[PDB]
Amino acid sequence: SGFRKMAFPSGKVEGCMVQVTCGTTTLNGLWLDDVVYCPRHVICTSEDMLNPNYEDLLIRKSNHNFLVQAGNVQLRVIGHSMQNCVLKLKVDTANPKTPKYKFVRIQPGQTFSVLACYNGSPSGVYQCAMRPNFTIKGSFLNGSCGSVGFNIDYDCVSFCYMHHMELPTGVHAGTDLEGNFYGPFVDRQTAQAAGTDTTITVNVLAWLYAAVINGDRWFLNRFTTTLNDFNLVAMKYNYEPLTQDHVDILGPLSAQTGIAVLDMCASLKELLQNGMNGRTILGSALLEDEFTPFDVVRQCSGVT
Amino acid sequence: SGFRKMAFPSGKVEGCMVQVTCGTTTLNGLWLDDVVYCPRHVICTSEDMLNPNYEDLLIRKSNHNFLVQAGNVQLRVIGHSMQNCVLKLKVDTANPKTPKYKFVRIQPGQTFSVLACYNGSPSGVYQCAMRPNFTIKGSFLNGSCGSVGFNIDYDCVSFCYMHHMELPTGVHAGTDLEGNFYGPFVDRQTAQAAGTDTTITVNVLAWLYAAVINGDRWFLNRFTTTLNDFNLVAMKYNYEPLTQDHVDILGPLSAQTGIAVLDMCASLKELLQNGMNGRTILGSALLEDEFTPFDVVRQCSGVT
Ligand SMILES: c1cnc(N2CC[C@]3(CCOC3)C2)cn1
Ligand SMILES: c1cnc(N2CC[C@]3(CCOC3)C2)cn1
Repeated sequence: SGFRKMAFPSGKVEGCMVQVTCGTTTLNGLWLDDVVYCPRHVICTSEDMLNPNYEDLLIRKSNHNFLVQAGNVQLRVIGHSMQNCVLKLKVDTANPKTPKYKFVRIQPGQTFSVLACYNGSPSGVYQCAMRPNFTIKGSFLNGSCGSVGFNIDYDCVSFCYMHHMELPTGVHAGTDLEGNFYGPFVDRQTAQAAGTDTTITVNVLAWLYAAVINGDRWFLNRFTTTLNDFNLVAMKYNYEPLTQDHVDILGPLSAQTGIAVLDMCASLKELLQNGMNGRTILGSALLEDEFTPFDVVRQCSGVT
Repeated sequence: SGFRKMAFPSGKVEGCMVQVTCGTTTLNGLWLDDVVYCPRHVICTSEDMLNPNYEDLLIRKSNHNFLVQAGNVQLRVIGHSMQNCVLKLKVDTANPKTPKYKFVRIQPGQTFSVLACYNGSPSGVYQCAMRPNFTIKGSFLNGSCGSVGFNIDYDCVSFCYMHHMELPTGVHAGTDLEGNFYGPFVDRQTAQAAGTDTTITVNVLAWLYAAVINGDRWFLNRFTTTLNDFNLVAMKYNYEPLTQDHVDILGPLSAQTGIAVLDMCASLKELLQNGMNGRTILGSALLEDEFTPFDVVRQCSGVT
C-alpha cells in the first residue's frame, strides 16, 4: 500500500549522459549508439540567444569545436548536423551502455521521468507531465539543458523530452528527440508566454482510483453525472474536457474498484465545487494530475 | 528555477538488487561485495509471521535453501548469518557493480531515496523521509521487502533503509542495513500502532526558503518571533520543536535569501494559524516537510 510520485529507475539513462561544450557554453548530451543529441543552442552565447540565426552560427562551427566528454574521457566528433532544434554529433565510438530505445513524441497529459543533469553528471530524477499548454514544471538550473525525459517499457527506454528553455514565468519548454518543440515555443530568449495550464482530468480521476485502492475513500459521494454535465463543471474549473476515450482508458481501474467512471466524475465534481475542507487525499491537499491511468495501474500492480 | 521532489539517480543501487527466495517466499536482496543483505523474514511463511522464532526457523535453513538470482544468473551461497533483523548471505562472487558505499542509520526528519523493487527488479524511485514516529510513507506491495533507501554523496551510496513491513494503517517500517528497526517496530504480524506523525518543522522552513528562491513569496509577512513563541504554536499544530541546532542548519538559506530564520518562523506561524486560504506554495496546498535544508541547498545549487 501507499502511493508515491515515482520516477522510472534512471540507470539506463545515466549510462547515456555526456557533457557537450561549444566555446564557453556547456550543457548535457544524450549518447545513443554513435550519436550525441544536444540542444542546438549549445552554439549560442547568451548574447546570441536574443535573436539567433542557427544555420549562420553553425557555419562557424567544425566537428572539433564540439567537445564531448563521457565521464572523464573525450569522445571524437566525426560529424555534426542540425535536426530541427537539436544537434546530432556523430562520434567514433558507439556508447557501450546504449539501452534498447525509441524516440516518442508524447501528448499533453502524458507523464515521464526527468534525469536532471549538469556537466553530463546526473543530479536527480523526478516525475513530470507534459502540461496541456505544452510546458513542463521541472527543476532546471543553468547547465541542465540537454537533460532528458523518458519512460521505460521493461528494458526499452522511450525518450520523449530534451530540456531547452525556461520561460520568464519559470516553467520549462523543450523538444522531442527529433528536435521539435512541444507547443509553440522557440529556442530564443524572447517574449514567450504559456497558455492556460488546465488540469489533466483523466489523470486526476486515475489518482482518485489510486486513493480508493489505497484506502483514502472519504470523498466518495452518493452521486453520478454524465460526461456533458461533468464537462460543464470541468470547463468552469479549467479542467480538460473528459472524452469517451478517457472513460475507456479508466475502464480497468473502474473494474478493479467497482466504481463506475461517471460515479468517480461525480465525486470529482463535488470536490471541485466543495473543495477539500482541509482534508487530504494520498497526502495531497489538491487534486493531483501527474499520474496517468497507466501509471496508477503500474504502481498499484508492481510492474518492473 | 522550479523545485521538485527529486530522488537520487538510482543506477548505482539498481546494480546491487537481487532476488532472494527461501521456500515459497521471494523478496529483494542488496548485493554488496560478496554479501547479499535481505530481511530475515524471507525464512517465514505468512503463518510464521504471526509469532516467528527466527533463531529456531533459521536452524532448518541451509546455504542451499537461499536462492539468490542476479538478473537471470544464480549466485552460489557459501554462508549465511543473521544480524538483528537482516540475513547476510555470503556468496562466492563479489558484485562487480558494487559502488562505494556506507551503512548509515539516519535520524527522524532525514530524507532518502527508495528504489522500489519486485523479484530483484527495479520498478521505480521516489523520495521518502524518516517520519518523527520512525515510520515512512512509502509505496510498497507484496514482494517489495528488501527494497532499500539511500543517499548519494558524489560517488558514495549511503544505504540507510531496508523495507520490512507494512503496519495495519498502511505506513511502512524497516531497518538500517545492520538490521536494527527504526523505531519500536518488530518483524512480526502483530498490533503495531505508529505514534504521532508530527511535521518536520526544520524541513518545512527549508522548503519555504526554496519557495522564496523560486519566486513563491506571497506568504512572507511583516512579523518575527522567538524560538519559544514559535514552539508554543508548533506544539499546538503537532510540529517538531525547533532547536537552535535547526536554526544553525538553516543559516546558509537565511544568508542566500536575506530572510532571518526567525522571520521565516513567523511566516510559518501565520500559515499554521491562517492556513493557505486556497493558495499554493511550490505547487503544494500543504506545507511540505520531506525536503531537508541540505536537499534545498543541493537542488537549488545543481550538485551532481
Ligand atoms: C558495460 C556497462 N554497461 C553495459 N550495458 C549494455 C546495455 C545496458 C543498458 C541497457 O542494459 C544494459 C548497459 C555494457 N557494458
Ligand atoms: C560492469 C558494470 N558496472 C561496473 N561498476 C563498477 C562500480 C560501478 C558502481 C559505481 O561506479 C561504477 C558500477 C563494473 N563492471
